[PDB]
Amino acid sequence: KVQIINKKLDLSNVQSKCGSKDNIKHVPGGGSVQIVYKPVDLSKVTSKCGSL
Amino acid sequence: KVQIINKKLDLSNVQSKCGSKDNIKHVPGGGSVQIVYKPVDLSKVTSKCGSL
Amino acid sequence: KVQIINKKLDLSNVQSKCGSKDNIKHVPGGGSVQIVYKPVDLSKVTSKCGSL
Amino acid sequence: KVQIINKKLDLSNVQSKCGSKDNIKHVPGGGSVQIVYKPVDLSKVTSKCGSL
Amino acid sequence: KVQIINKKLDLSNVQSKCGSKDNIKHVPGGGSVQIVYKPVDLSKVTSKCGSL
Repeated sequence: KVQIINKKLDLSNVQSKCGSKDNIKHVPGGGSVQIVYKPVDLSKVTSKCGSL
Repeated sequence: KVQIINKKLDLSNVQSKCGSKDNIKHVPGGGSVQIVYKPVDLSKVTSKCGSL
Repeated sequence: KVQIINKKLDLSNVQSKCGSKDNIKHVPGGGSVQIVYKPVDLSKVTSKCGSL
Repeated sequence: KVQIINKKLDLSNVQSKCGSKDNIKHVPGGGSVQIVYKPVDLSKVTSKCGSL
Repeated sequence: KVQIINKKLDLSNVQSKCGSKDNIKHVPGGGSVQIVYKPVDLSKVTSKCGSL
């Protein structure tokens, strides 16, 4: 049994990474194999700003 | 049994990554194989702003 | 049994990733195989803004 | 049994990704195979704005 | 049984890395194999700013 329950209060993009099981490489006579899976997050918050 | 329940209050794009099972590579005499799956998130929040 | 229930209050595009089962690669004498599935989210929020 | 029930209040495009079962690749003497399925979301919200 | 429950209050993009199981490399007569999965996070917070 797998469930994803996280209590987070953030003024940005939040992500919950839950895979449980992982991947495996076993390609007979394989030439090139690449597995890239990393959740990417990028944000910013602006509160009370007075340039002039 | 797999369920996705996360309590999050965010002024941005939130994502819940729940796969449970993972993928496997086993292509007989495979040449090139690539698996890329990473939830991408990008946002910004603007609250109370006074340039001039 | 698989269900998707997430309580989230966000002023942006929220996504619930629930696959449960994963994909597998096993193409006999396969040349090129590529699997890309990552929910992409991108938004912004504007509240109370005074340029001039 | 699979059901999709998510309680979300958002001023943007929200999507519930529920596949349960995944796809598999097994094309005899396959040349090129590509599977891309990632729900794409993109929006913005404007509340109380005073340029001048 | 694997679950992800973290109580964090942050004005930036927070991520919970929960894989449980890891990946393995075993490609018969494999040429080149690369696995890169590191959640990347990058943000900034602006509160009370007076340039002039």
